[PDB]
Amino acid sequence: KDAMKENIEAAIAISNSVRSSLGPRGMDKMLVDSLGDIVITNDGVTILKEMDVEHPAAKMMVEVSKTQDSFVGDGTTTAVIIAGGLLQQAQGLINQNVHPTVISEGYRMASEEAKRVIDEISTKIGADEKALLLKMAQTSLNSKSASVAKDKLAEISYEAVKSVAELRDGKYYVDFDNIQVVKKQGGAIDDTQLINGIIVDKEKVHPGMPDVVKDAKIALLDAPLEIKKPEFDTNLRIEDPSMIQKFLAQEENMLREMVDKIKSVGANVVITQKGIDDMAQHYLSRAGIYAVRRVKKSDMDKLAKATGASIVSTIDEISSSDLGTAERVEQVKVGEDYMTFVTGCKNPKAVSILVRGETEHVVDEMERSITDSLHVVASALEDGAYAAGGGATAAEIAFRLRSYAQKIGGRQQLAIEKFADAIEEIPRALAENAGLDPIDILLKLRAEHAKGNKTYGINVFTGEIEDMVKNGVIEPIRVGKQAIESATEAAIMILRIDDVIA
Amino acid sequence: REQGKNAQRNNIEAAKAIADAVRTTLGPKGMDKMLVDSIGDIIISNDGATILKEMDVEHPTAKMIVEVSKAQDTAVGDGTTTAVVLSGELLKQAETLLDQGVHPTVISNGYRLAVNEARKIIDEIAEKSTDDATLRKIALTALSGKNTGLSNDFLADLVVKAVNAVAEVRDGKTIVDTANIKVDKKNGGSVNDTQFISGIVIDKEKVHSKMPDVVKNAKIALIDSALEIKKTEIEAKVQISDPSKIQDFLNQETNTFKQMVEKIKKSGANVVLCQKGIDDVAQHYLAKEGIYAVRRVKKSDMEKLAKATGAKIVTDLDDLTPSVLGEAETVEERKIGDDRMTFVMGCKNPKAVSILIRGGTDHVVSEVERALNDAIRVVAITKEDGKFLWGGGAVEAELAMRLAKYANSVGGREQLAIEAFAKALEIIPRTLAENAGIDPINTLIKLKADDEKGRISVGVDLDNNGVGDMKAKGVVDPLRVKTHALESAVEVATMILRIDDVI
Amino acid sequence: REQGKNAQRNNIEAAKAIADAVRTTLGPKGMDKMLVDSIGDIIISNDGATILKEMDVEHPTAKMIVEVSKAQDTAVGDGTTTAVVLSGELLKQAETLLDQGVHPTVISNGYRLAVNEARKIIDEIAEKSTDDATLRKIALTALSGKNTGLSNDFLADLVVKAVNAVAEVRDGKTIVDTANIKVDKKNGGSVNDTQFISGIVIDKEKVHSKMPDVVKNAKIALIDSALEIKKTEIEAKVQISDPSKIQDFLNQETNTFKQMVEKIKKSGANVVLCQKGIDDVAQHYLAKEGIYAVRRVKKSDMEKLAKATGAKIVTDLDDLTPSVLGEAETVEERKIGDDRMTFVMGCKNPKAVSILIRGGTDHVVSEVERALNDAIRVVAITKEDGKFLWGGGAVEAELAMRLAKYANSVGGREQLAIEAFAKALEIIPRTLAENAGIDPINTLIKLKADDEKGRISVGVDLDNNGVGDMKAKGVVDPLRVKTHALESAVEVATMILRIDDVI
Ligand SMILES: Nc1ncnc2c1ncn2[C@@H]1O[C@H](COP(=O)(O)OP(=O)(O)O)[C@@H](O)[C@H]1O
Ligand SMILES: Nc1ncnc2c1ncn2[C@@H]1O[C@H](COP(=O)(O)OP(=O)(O)O)[C@@H](O)[C@H]1O
Ligand SMILES: Nc1ncnc2c1ncn2[C@@H]1O[C@H](COP(=O)(O)OP(=O)(O)O)[C@@H](O)[C@H]1O
Ligand SMILES: [Mg+2]
Ligand SMILES: [Mg+2]
Ligand SMILES: [Mg+2]
Repeated sequence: KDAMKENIEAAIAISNSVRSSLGPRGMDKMLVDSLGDIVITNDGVTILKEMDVEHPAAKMMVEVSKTQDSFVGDGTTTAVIIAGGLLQQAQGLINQNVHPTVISEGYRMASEEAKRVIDEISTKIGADEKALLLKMAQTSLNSKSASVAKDKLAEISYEAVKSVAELRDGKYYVDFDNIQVVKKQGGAIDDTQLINGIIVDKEKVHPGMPDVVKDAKIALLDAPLEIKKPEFDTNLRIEDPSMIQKFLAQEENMLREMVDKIKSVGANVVITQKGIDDMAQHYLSRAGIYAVRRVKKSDMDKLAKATGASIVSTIDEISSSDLGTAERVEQVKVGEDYMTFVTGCKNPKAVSILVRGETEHVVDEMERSITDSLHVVASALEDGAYAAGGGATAAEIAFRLRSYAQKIGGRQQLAIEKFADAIEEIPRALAENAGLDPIDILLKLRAEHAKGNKTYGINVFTGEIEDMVKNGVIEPIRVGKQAIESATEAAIMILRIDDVIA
Repeated sequence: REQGKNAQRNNIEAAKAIADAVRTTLGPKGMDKMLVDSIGDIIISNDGATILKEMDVEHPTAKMIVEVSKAQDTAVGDGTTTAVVLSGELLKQAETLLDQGVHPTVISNGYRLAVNEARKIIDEIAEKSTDDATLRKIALTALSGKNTGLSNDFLADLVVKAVNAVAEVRDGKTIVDTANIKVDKKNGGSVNDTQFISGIVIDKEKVHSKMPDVVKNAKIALIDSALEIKKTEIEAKVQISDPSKIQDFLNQETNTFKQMVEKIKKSGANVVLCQKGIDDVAQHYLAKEGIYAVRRVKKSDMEKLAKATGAKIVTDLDDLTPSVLGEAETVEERKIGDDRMTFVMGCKNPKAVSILIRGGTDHVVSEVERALNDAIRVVAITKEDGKFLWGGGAVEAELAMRLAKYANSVGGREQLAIEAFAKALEIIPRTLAENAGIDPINTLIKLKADDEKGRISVGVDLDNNGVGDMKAKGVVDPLRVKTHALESAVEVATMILRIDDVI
Repeated sequence: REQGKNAQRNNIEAAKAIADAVRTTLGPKGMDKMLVDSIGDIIISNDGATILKEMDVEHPTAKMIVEVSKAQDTAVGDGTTTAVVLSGELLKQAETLLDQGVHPTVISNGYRLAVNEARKIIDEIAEKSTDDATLRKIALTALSGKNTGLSNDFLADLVVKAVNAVAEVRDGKTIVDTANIKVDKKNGGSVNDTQFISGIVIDKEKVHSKMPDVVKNAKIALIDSALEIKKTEIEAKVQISDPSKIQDFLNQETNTFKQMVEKIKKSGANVVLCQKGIDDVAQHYLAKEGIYAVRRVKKSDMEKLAKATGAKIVTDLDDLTPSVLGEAETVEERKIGDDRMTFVMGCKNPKAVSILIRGGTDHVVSEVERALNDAIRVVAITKEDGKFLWGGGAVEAELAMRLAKYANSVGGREQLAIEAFAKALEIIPRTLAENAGIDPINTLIKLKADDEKGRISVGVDLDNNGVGDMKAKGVVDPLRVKTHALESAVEVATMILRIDDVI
């Protein structure tokens, strides 16, 4: 009774915290943690993963966010909005003594039917792959502050994924470990660019290394270049004053030989995850080797795939077969800093996006906003179909669920219809956020959809219920199915819990 | 946590405040602020970025406005006050459009339109010129509201000269790596005593008294390592079983330092600049050899020196061959003030110079340095861009006039938004005036008309006590600074405008 | 204590706040507020003055804005919300002119110019008419955002009728003393049961059961004194020395009351309305005489009754002659609700009527009364003035359009000031819209153009969901209310604007 009432409310609360960010008239959130760290964003997953939620139900609603984010990438604000709907609706049904088991089944059945509908009303991406995908990329950018440059960012998002996308069984596959995305402040948004290669935010380890190497043999280590001290308690015993220099020379030789090995195998560049001893640094430098250090592991992998290298952790056995390849490696100043660009990679299905923003917190959102597009054009590409956005498909699923409800009649039907009303949350939010009258738009929305206008959504700019695919607001089918999936799974969980104790 | 109206108006209120904190430092008749911490203490400056980096901002939103000064500074050098004041005004002007019902987003879209548009008008009305004559002008203006004395013309000239002495030309365009200009300072009272050294100055003394007071036609060896007794990475112990050996071991040490010095002499090097330490026995023999050595040289410097003299930074003295030694006609220690400093002049590479700043107090030298940097940065930019703008409210007044016209040629809501950006731009003229102590409103009224009649270059003439021809007075704003200021401001203003709930 | 900017912006902030507290009660789609004290308790109203008199305002400046509602109310009856909202907007709009540098005084002079000007345009564009047809219209509109039910047409009609029944004509002009209209209320559920009594109603019962339930062709005596045993001003004591006298003294008392009653009967009076008490023995004989008496009648009433029936209020029953008795065809007690009340109908003087308000709850009757009063006051004014204006943002939109034009024909600073007053006037349309839930900005945009094309009467049409022709809908604002609202607002806005230091 109460545990439930309390849970449902706590949950709905989180939903609302995110509702206002849905769509093109979406608003953003400012989040300041304990440490005073500020995150000003629109990305609902971030807003959620960020906020300080305590109520267990609230944590469960947030569990939704991350999961929707995980599988698809776009639609976490959507998933949350629906989970609140379903919960707020079940709240009504619960008052009429409808058993939470009935509500859970009904919700489950409606959900199933909802995904079917999306498949039905979906549309295979035809030969318009280019402009279709572009239209998708843009709609994504429309909610984010990146809208400012949605045209350029969308082209970049489209270009980047198209590049790393392998069309195998007449079907595409996109490995994101082929798209390196870096953010560097001190440039306008429009300045964001696509760099064929893998940019690493690291400069050469020593003043004397060259600023550019052409036709580079990239040696990738996952071990530091330093003298190896044995595993056993080892001690040097000097009884003759002469031995002192002999020992010191031997230690320098060991390092001078590590460099020799890497060099002997034809390595031109040495990118290591670990540290490079200062003396070893001298040697590489002297050998004319461009070497970076303490590089990010994630980056290490990307350089691997790109250059066809192998991450050697046993320098003594670094073979020529272990060398990556790139047309040229060069240190370039990206504004204030110096970055290392490995261009002309052996594997051309590897590319980088350099997000530019005048300010830290600005470029940070810019980076989040783009990742959202990538995930979209990618998810779309893979799926192969798309659905009309702007609440059209929601209004559609809402429409079809009211029918199915009449078929699978009973108390089940009450739950199925509420599920419909809940899905309608999207059009309401979208309208609300712009300024449109929810109840009026929703009524007109229902009309058109009743009359079989499966693509009539809310053009939040004109306030009219137009053709969403026409005006170009479209989204990958994958986004919609999960949101409804993650959303109903939260509602059902919270809905079975009749007591919460410690 | 604050939602909607509360959050927003509150946010605009925050930005506005931080923005006024620096407002009075704008322009010639600017004032200074005095920030005092807990230990270091008193810092007195006119620099926008400084007054803010040092300022203890608490409110998140205010911290964001501060971010633009740090960016403006590190990215473009001049304009930190402007970008802050402007962000404050765009957020403020928006608060009206907000109350009327206009949606934050469309406002954000108006600012886009507006700024993108202004980003063209200025580039349209920008005035090309790269002659020292105007480079000197950019300088004079960059040093205005700052406490530099009456020497500005002298300082302007040093800057133009330093920039020109390091400006290189590549595939047709001129590049000016400001890193080749080493600026330093030393308390000695003067400001006029600011020397322009055609070389690299190092705030360091020679390590040992008997070392040559000066070295002509110097072969310079830059050393990464410390000329000291090193120990093997694997723990070692020495077991003496014979009393005799106790001395032998003490000698190995000596003979070790002797050889280090020997390697150095063998290379031909007569000047040793060591990034790390130097042992007293090493010093004994470097001196005996007559080599001018300097220890614990700053890596930053080790690098400039490497570049200026053409030397290679070597760690292992075994790879200290004549091939990696740098060149300088003279390496001489000279007492600048209370301090002795090492002067490296006649470097193999001429595109490396210094500006040894003098001035007294201490508090005066630091700021004069800060002023000279703004000047160096903008003169450099201008050297590359070859374009500039009419200073003192001029550019703004024009942009405002044109933008208010472009506004009409735009939709309903967005127009309102762009008219707002037009007004925000007038904040600069108004400010320069206010500080000067003149009448904002009339100044603006008069400035509008003159610019309207086509007088692009009529700015706020503090001398004429009102408006005037900036062309004549030679007040010129570098292009790159205006644009980054405008773009930075719009991006950050938009960021804050969308925040409807702060938690 | 607060000086300058602090004080001012702070003051404008205060006024603005108190002003928004009532903002949502404006117009038809208005809302109500619920004020709760410590004992009496819950008060739910839509009335501007009420929500504020009862509101616990602390800030001085806010107390001043409250003063205008109380004035607007007692001086003109309708418009209390408007005058408050308007003062808030004039102070708010000024805050911009202030920041730009304009001096509070010149702003105060702009508002003078502007208001004086508007005070002419309206009187120029005012629409004359005194027919019941429009008097009824003034009524309907005065009852809008209030919780009166669906009966408004019925209520409007009662009001028009009451006003017309008491409106007198003197040297050519019509006068309507609202004091001749006695409004009362009684919980009984209905609102339609609101009776229009062509006479005076007194919430009082006859003092004694045996008194006539009704009195036809009544000779009414109004009495100032209490029909009770009076004591001599100089302390008295009665010394009984004989047991017999103890009774005699008890009889004097009785015979005293008998005579009081006798004096009353002798005058011809058959109805006695006593402002004070009546003794049980006096009651015995008044009843025995068959006189209808009522005690402790409210002085307010004693006065209306005197005026309605033509009776003279007498204190000394010795001066109770037939000459000072009032007349009424019928004086009858009738049970209205749970309460018994005394109905005095057929008064010698017809220009005296009542409106016995019914409605249920209690909270609903009080407000319906408050609504009926606004209606009574404005219908009355309009009856006298014979002029009116186009309601629902219309008048304002026009004034704003014309005033922005007049602004150009004025100086530099003052223009800015009058353009500010023009915008402040648009606050009403925007408000009506906002509350209705429609789009302020577009509504305004559309409303401007239609009024610009000469459509004076296009107001904010909540029904048409936007703009519309108020002429048709019959939404009319009485003249006197607009003007006092405007004048009150300007005087108080100016007062606050000059305060540069609050201590
Ligand atoms: N141009 C548009 N017109 C109307 N609706 C749009 C438009 N662009 C996006 N939308 C809708 O706004 C919602 C996306 O808003 P967003 O804040 O990005 O949410 P989410 O986190 O779920 O992707 C979707 O339902 C989408 O179809
Ligand atoms: N001599 C001058 N006469 C008029 N305006 C000047 C003069 N010198 C500088 N200004 C103006 O003052 C503004 C910049 O002031 P400044 O203190 O340098 O701040 P910022 O950090 O933004 O460069 C610019 O509009 C500039 O043209
Ligand atoms: N039916 C209506 N249609 C449009 N506007 C109306 C209507 N009725 C009243 N108004 C407007 O609402 C405003 C007054 O609202 P009200 O609640 O009566 O406050 P006030 O105390 O100022 O009279 C006036 O501009 C009036 O013309
Ligand atoms: Mg999205
Ligand atoms: Mg400057
Ligand atoms: Mg009214």
